[PDB]
Amino acid sequence: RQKCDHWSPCPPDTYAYRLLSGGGRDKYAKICFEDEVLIGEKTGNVARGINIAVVNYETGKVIATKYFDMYEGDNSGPMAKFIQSTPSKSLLFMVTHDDGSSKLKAQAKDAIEALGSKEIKNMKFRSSWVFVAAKGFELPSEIEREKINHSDQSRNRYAGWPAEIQIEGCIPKGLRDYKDD
Repeated sequence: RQKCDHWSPCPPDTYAYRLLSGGGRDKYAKICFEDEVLIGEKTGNVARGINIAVVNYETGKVIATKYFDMYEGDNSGPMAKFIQSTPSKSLLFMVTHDDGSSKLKAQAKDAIEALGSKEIKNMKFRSSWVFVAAKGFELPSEIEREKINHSDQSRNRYAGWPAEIQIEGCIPKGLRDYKDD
């Protein structure tokens, strides 16, 4: 058994992550980091909307976990502010549960796209979405960092919702190390 129940073991000096979007209304989104559930049913901190876990890249410390309902309220503005306020050398993990698109506004999409999102622009009602971002450094090109799955009547795993999606990988811890010569 590997950290985050990974298919294969992570190489040494790497962070293990596993992101899971919600699957309809009964299967909840989950964010696993280094074998610890940051957001999920288990920690009682997952809800409808975009669920964000923020980790200090330098220390591996969880700095913030917060969800933003995109179906009720006006949480697009607060979400954009929350993202922009994250410190440099941070990892951001974003997963949808149920819906993350209904009231998703341009300012929030611009904040997520500025982090490297190629799919937030394509968000539609009830689309499942998972995303890994680095603030103040570049993630290695080979890790799976993003996935989207749109609601489609002919493919929907649940009556009214698309299938849940997952991403997993290993992030090297030494991308910003102060090296010798």
